[PDB]
Amino acid sequence: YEVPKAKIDVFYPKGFEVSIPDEEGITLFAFHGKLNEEMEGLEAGTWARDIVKAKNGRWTFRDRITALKPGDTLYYWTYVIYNGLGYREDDGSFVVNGYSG
Ligand SMILES: [Zn+2]
Ligand SMILES: [Zn+2]
Ligand SMILES: [Zn+2]
Ligand SMILES: [Zn+2]
Repeated sequence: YEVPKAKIDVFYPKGFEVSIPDEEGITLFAFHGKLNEEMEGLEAGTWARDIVKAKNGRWTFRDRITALKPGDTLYYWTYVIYNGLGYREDDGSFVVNGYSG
């Protein structure tokens, strides 16, 4: 199984969203992230959230408070339970280059 690569949308003045599409057999998505500093292994990070449920065909993490700027880098890893087994998107990095809304 391959965890879908997370889609990251950054909002102005603040907030961001991290999501993946859902499919049969996924029962959890979790996001672990840090800003402008690498994750040290599979640590919890600054943001560590298990998304409660899929909604509208996606699993979505939403931050409403953090003001990201162009050139900021989000470092992250995600976890999915697929058919009862755990899998990750490892070594995620996203450089903010622009806003979605
Ligand atoms: Zn892989
Ligand atoms: Zn289907
Ligand atoms: Zn740490
Ligand atoms: Zn976790």
